[PDB]
Amino acid sequence: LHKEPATLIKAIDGDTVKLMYKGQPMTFRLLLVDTPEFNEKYGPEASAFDKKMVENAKKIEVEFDKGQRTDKYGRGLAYIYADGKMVNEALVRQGLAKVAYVYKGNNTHEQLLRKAEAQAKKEKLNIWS
Ligand SMILES: Cc1cn([C@H]2C[C@H](OP(=O)(O)O)[C@@H](COP(=O)(O)O)O2)c(=O)[nH]c1=O
Ligand SMILES: [Ca+2]
Repeated sequence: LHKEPATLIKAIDGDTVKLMYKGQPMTFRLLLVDTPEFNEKYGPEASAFDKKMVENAKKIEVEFDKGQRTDKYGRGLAYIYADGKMVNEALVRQGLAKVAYVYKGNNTHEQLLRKAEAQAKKEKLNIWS
């Protein structure tokens, strides 16, 4: 899999972000994770955490998996990196997201993320507290 450029347009919530990709605005939904909706517990913390990480980043990159690149809502599905660091991973590592929505064909970083959830759970962080 390959990292590709993108630039931030707007942080939306814990697991969606508006990016410019190939010069077009699109909403991205983070692969393999589920954050709490803003209305729910840790939702604002998730949103704040995604927001901070993407807005502070000099460099954003989009990494598509091997499967579907767009969902049924027209959202791009990807791994999103902020200065070389995966946002999908960081959210899980901090207990702000669960590993989730694991579909066959779009699951390359499954085990990497499941290692991060185990650590966050060990540590009883946020959702796991
Ligand atoms: C992460 C991801 C979500 N989805 C869809 C399934 C869910 O459908 P439903 O809307 O019918 O529940 C929805 C969950 O995303 P959200 O957590 O943003 O709502 O997005 C995919 O289709 N593929 C994916 O890889
Ligand atoms: Ca969600």
